[PDB]
Amino acid sequence: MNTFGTRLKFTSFGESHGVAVGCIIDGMPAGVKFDEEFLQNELDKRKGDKAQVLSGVFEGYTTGHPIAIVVFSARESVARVAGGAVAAMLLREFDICVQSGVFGVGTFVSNLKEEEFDFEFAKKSEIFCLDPKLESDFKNEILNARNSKDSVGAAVFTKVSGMLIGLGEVLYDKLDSKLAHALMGINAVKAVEIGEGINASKMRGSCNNDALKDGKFLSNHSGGILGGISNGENLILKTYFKPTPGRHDPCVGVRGSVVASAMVRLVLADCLLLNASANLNNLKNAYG
Amino acid sequence: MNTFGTRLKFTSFGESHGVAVGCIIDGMPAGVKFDEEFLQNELDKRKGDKAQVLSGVFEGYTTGHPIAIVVFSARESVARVAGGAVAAMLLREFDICVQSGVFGVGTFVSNLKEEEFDFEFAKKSEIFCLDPKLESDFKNEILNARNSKDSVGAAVFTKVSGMLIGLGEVLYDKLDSKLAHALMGINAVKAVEIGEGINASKMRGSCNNDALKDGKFLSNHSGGILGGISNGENLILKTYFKPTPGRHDPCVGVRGSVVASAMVRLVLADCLLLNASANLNNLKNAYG
Amino acid sequence: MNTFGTRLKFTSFGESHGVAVGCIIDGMPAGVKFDEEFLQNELDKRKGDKAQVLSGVFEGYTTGHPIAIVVFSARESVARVAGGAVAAMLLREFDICVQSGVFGVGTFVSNLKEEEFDFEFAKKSEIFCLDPKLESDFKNEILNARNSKDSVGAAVFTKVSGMLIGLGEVLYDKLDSKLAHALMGINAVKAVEIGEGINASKMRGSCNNDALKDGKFLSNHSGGILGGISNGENLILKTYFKPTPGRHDPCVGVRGSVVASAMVRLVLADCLLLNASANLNNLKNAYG
Amino acid sequence: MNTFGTRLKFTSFGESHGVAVGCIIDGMPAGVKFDEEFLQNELDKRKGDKAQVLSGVFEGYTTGHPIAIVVFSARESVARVAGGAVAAMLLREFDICVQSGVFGVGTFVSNLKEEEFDFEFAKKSEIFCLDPKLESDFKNEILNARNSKDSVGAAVFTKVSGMLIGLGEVLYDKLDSKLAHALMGINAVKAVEIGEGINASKMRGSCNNDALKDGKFLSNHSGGILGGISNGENLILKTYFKPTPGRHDPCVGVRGSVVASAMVRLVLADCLLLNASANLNNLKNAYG
Repeated sequence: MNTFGTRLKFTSFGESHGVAVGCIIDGMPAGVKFDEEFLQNELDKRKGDKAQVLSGVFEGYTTGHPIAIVVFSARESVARVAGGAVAAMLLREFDICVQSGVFGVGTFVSNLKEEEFDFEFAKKSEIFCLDPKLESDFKNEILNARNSKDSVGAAVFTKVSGMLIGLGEVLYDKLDSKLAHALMGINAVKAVEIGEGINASKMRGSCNNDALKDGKFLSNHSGGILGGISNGENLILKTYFKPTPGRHDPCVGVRGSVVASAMVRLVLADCLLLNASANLNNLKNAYG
Repeated sequence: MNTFGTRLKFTSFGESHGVAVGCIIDGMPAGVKFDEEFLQNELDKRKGDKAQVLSGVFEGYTTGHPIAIVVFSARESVARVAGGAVAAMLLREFDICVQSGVFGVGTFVSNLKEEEFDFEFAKKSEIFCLDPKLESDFKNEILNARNSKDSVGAAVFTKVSGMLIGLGEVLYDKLDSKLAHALMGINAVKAVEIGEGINASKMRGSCNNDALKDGKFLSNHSGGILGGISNGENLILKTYFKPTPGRHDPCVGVRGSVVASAMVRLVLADCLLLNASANLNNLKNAYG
Repeated sequence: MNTFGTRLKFTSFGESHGVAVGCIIDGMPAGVKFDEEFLQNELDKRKGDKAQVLSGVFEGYTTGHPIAIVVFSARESVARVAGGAVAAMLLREFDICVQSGVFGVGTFVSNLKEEEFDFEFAKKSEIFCLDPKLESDFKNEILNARNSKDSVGAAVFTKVSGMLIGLGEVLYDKLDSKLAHALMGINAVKAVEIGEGINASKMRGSCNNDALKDGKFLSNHSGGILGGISNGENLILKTYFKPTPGRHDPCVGVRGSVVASAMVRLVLADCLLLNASANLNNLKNAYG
Repeated sequence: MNTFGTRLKFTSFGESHGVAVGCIIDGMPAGVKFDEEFLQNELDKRKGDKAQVLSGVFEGYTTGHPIAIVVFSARESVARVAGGAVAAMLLREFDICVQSGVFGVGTFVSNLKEEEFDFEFAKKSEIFCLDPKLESDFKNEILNARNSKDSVGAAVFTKVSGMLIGLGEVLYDKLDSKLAHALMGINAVKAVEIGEGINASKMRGSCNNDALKDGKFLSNHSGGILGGISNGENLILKTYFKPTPGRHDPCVGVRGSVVASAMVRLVLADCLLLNASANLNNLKNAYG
């Protein structure tokens, strides 16, 4: 299957000889400011090949029809990114921001606070480092791994802000499930964490519990998901990449962070449409 | 959505007042020895309410039609187990065995080898302990957490043996994806690992690489999945449960281990059918 | 597969011994006046066994969760009706009305105008006759077919009024497609017509063309669908039943008309939800 | 949605400016003699632009991966044909043949027997005529309709031979349903018949009943489908096209016959894969 998503179906098709890859995003609502720049830029982040929008858009706005795109087994990575880009366009309309970066490389793992990683620094970093104190070690560790004609794993951090509430189809299409599915699906990924993650297993209810009783939530141990639906809080997702199975990629977890973003994008933009008609009020409003 | 799976769709429906829950397994091939005992027994493992097969079976064998079952928001847990039971029946026909147990409770986390946990001991344990040296600490930790009117997290280990090769639909329905989706979807789950897991991120290619060149695979760092498809090796899956949000459940990760099994069951029995027609030879054989 | 629909999934499960059948409607928006009477009444139309709503509703309104129902291979017919009933509840909120009746029995086929069949008479008729001038012939034809220990076919007419515009997912989930799929799927059905039907094949563009240029549409040859999406006009659907393969059913096309309604109901209530997020404006409105 | 099918998903993407269209066939089993000629020829039948296979094939055989193809809102018709072509390749391996032709144009409707239409003549006809006695009238009727700057409807006949038994997922994915859905979905289609069709409604059980008791079936009133699953007999499908809404197309039902074939192809090749794992025996055989 080369298609992904319930309502916002993403499909990537290959092309032997690797001349170019391509994706199809179906399900995008009409009337969306199509920033073909933000698209082209995102594609430059991975392994950093121009994207050519074939349809679904006219006069700078989405038509509401399938948006075909071609960029010059295939290397799906390129497609996953294009598609995610497009989905971020619908996410911006709701001020939902998804960003990721490398916080661990080899035996070097930043021991900072989740909401303490420097995304500003990440954007300007050649490796998307989130801890400026270890940015030199990651590079060295990677370079060392390269020259040695070897590879090294990496730990990615994906944070999502401006989260709405109720995103996620409870029971068998929960936001964490979908996220886990899209992230584990990424090449080289061998583990996925949401919030406290593995550590939540070693805690007690009295320490993991996130209460509010008043305004918003106090603590965010949950990672931004409760019962499989988003609670409004930021999204704390961690994707761990194994070492790639100078040339080749001594640390694919770097390029992988860019893909982990695209995937989390597609999912969220997918739940966003799925949860549209979850309320009769919404529905009447939808039909005037 | 209360339905799950591509070809082997599992569906659970609730019943207010909690009188009883129910599930529907559609997609099961006809002619399968229906061990209604193995079903009833599995249901006794969780929180340890009789299962009443409504259809899909006749004269001890599956008819090939939807197998309705009723057991006395609902408590899906019971349903997920019934359904998984049924799927294990199809898995037995291929000698695929799925088993799980608790290896960590609170700050007590067994530091044994994956293929070293005692499943024999697990079966006889009231808490499915996989490390007999910590079985007393888990109990104590749980009891302590109970009396304190509090809860505690837990780390589950799911091992699958007799694995076939090629199970898993590459690209967007990979065996790890599906597994991650079904496991993260479980209540209280906040992390999922496959094989080396988070640790693979701190390794180097030269240490994670699983080679063979001759007979089977040497090392099993991959956890039994490569490229999203099973490679034959056992399945190393780890599900981390957070503390439940004497009465109540001071450690739902115990009951959760029973569910983590059912879910991994449904998935595997699902890929098993999906990968049926992946080869023209198979197909001709299928149609004589 | 016992599930039906894209967003509004209908699922019917059987029960050997025919003690009772059951259905599950998942996807229904929360906050919908649940008229359990209209449900119970519709069930009395077919072959004219009480319906017991198990969930999805609380205090007279839909919760937004799967609505389980049980009524006392199975006889799906009963389920299809229950499910359709529930879907009509969501359709009423938009004043979409779906009604059907028998207009042909055996060699007796009413030659009246589409928008001329008497639905008022149909409701009061024991056979849902739409042409009061042939109501005696249908009965006789049926009775004759009964006593003869034989069966007879029938032609059903389903009209849908208060149609919204844009219902239907263009390309491969068009409103006519879905309708054709749900109707042909009905037992005994061997033909399906939309509007002019077979006759449109013998016409010329200059006679089939439905223009407007001003207010609404002039003629309704299209049957209420253009390009696979509804245009606002009424829906003209015709389902032809073959003779059943005193006892037994000498003319199942009568009971079948009741089912043809339920099915057209499910579909429309399904496109209604699918077309919710087709517009960014709608979406923003949906999320306030 | 631009994707079609349960297991054999067909997807067509457009390209503004109409430079070219494209389709993706995912789900095709590996190891299938890819006759890129039969593909290119079929494309020449519609409106009678070279097809360029992008992937899914290597060394003349299908790899088992998505088969991308590009041919120079879009005009889906071209894509539907390419895709159907590919599916016929899998159908040939089971000697399932699907052929269609025009049997009615305007007020001229061949009154021959179903199994009496000349397909040999059809192949050589510029309009796929199935009744050589009316081939001059259809042409004239079409020409007349052209010069008049008008259009005319048409009646298509699709026959499928070498039918296997059991093709079709009972309940909500029956072979007739799928067929009705794929055919009604075609542009200009307003009616669909299976076997006796509308006429079966005017018959009596004693005349429609198809018995055997010995070898194969005696009569074929059913059209080759019973209970929603194929019974082995040929497939009798009729698709009625309305008049197109010298230039333009005065009778799109001609080109439409070529598409009605492709669609019936995709469906059958889809049920063929779906019904693979319907039997445990088949399954064991599939896995050796």
